[PDB]
Amino acid sequence: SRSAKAGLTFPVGRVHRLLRRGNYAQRIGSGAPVYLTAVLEYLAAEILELAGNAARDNKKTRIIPRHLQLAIRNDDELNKLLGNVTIAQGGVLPNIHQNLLP
Amino acid sequence: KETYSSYIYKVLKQTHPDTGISQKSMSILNSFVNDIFERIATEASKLAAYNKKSSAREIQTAVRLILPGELAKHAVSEGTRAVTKYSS
Amino acid sequence: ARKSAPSTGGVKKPHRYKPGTVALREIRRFQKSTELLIRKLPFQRLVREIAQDFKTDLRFQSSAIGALQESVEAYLVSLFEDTNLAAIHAKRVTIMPKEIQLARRLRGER
Amino acid sequence: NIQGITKPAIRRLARRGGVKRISGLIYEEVRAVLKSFLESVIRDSVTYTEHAKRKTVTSLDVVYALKRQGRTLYGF
Amino acid sequence: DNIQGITKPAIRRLARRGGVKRISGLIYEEVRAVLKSFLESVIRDSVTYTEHAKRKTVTSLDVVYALKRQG
Amino acid sequence: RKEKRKGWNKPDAFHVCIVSYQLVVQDQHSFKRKRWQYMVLDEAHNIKN
Amino acid sequence: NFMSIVNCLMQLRKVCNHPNLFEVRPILTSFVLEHCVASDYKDVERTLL
Amino acid sequence: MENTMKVYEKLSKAEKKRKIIQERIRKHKEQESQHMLTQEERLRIAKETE
DNA sequence: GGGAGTAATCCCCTTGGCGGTTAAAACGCGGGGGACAGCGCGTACGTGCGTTTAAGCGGTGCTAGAGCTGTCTACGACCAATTGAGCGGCCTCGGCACCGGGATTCTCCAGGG
DNA sequence: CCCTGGAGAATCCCGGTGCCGAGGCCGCTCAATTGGTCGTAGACAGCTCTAGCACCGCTTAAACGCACGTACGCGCTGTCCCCCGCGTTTTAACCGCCAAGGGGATTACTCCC
Repeated sequence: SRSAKAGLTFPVGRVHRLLRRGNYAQRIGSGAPVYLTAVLEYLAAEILELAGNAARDNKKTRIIPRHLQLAIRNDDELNKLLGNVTIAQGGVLPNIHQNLLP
Repeated sequence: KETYSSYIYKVLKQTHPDTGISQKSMSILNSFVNDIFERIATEASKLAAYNKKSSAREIQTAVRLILPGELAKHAVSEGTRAVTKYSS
Repeated sequence: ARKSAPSTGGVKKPHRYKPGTVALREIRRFQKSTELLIRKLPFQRLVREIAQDFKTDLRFQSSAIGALQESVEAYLVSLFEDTNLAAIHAKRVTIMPKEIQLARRLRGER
Repeated sequence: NIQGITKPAIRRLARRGGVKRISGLIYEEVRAVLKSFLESVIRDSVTYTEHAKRKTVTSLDVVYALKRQGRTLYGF
Repeated sequence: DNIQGITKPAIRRLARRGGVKRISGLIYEEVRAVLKSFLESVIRDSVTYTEHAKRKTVTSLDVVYALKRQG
Repeated sequence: RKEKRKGWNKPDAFHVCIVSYQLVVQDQHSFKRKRWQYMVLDEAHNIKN
Repeated sequence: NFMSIVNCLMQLRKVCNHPNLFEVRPILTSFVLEHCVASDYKDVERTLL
Repeated sequence: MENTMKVYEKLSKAEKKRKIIQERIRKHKEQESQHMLTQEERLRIAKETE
């Protein structure tokens, strides 16, 4: 199919069909059907690595959504590029002030 | 009903194959995929609106416009790899 | 002992705990909590009691009420953090409406 | 219903919010503002329930209202 | 490395015309730092727009688009 | 209940635990963890469906 | 009033109660109307005097 | 990410040490006392309970 | 001889209070952290200073990226069509769920020195 | 007073039992790129264009320091309000109880083949 020809894991034929149905502009270059798919796989792969190490931190083989929140909230860049989304099963990272605790 | 469940499982096995999943995480990752895609496409279209236009370069420059350079360099490299593989 | 019991009662004893340490332990235990806290059934009761004003026969779904609960519950917590930081910025470790109004007028209510 | 979020519920929400001491004249205004927010979101939800005059409200409607309200939410 | 060459008496006069009865050097330094950070955070999108404008000279359309994106 | 169960796991501190018909419904997690040699369901008309 | 699973429940309440629970005889008292005829007539007489 | 990996590794080593020490404690306590089934002092404990 | 609404059966499925509970919400207060009022201080800006000074002000000679045109070719829309990525019941077994077991240290009370 | 014992116990991690969960297996099933053309539009030269670069150099008005000098955030103090935790009390859903309809159909009846 399209994945073997492109040599990429995430399907791009369906993604390119969705982009064509989008019709965002008159000139839609079809030569890169997997560019957005490539960037999303890279982002999701680094997110998955962060979530995996977070889950292995607390002897949790299965990724609890709290681990996902911790993974997406422990990095300055990740919170900078999006910080206005409230994920299900919340809970901010632990914090304390120099005045509340001795 | 073409979802990304198979692709998500593939990327799971690629990154952390030993790690399992929940029953609602896949919805979160699918939302990440498609919402990032549509917002990036909308920014690309609004950028191309001014210039007369009636591909890889547009997507790459849209990525470099707003998305951080730390990720933008990797995005450009992987996009070049993908387009070369497609042309191969 | 109120009545027949395991021998002699009153084993509870005067064991009052002073605040501060109790407050610290309860906030520490509450922070790790990640699920819903307020009762959902009164929430749906009130949201249906405040929906017929627009129109009746609107009907609802579990996904809907769940999403509104998630939206309201995950938004006021950041407000609480902002109010607490504005409070301990001044010499007021307790919360009063002054710093909450301060937070409202710095977070762009309009 | 005015007393939906009762006093202990608001108290434990505040404790989850990391406050040392919570005074006894603070929950009224917080309740007022959250009721205003709830009225706004339900008004939007009923508006887009009549986008196709659908006779039911679902998660799509409320996520629409919240995503155009500026307070984006995730987990779905 | 001219970024440290911004004249402090400029901030002194700006504070004096802005008011306040106590404007220490810490206030001047912090407002200078935040102004520089904001200038950088807007010029980044300005120069990216110029790069994705097929042009190499700064023009008002670039800053107009930058401020529209930034609000 | 927790105070009673404190001295219940390790030793043979008891043989019969007096439990009502409705207590087991909410406490099933602690009940099923312990294997019981015998149980009796007095007034079997309580459960019929 | 299609439903009738409890339509005999009010009959049972009637039989056992003997309307000393449905409605008991109260301590009768007259009406307590309070508007009064002279509510808006003191001003005129005061001005006249 | 490597800091998280080494933190996880040291957490695993501490968990393994706790496993070893608690398992040794449990094994020592298991073999120290086997007396609940004797059918002789049961009369004494029954009399005390009565 | 043989099949389909009508009569009838199935099997809970409704219906609404209706007893009997165990989880929460709303009480009262001794003290007790928590907020608030007074007084000095000291330092560090507000200013009115004499003194340089650096963008303004006015005009210039072009010039180097910009505004801009054919145009013509690299390239964006193009519909057959087929087997493949994948999407859907299903069905198992251990990661997770929840609670007791006991050492370390967290922490506060009764002393020792 | 610092230090030692002495106990409730958080946390750790392990159990210990119950379950439901990712994905494979069977089924199939919808579209991506080949295969080509229609046109088209965006960069290759060509012309140009237009105010920016930097320059000329006084000239007030920022740079810019300093002594009077006092204003109030904060150091302490006293003065003193009502947050917070132990013991009680009043709602609240939920498991059932009870019994009269629920409803597609096919399998006696009788009308179709």
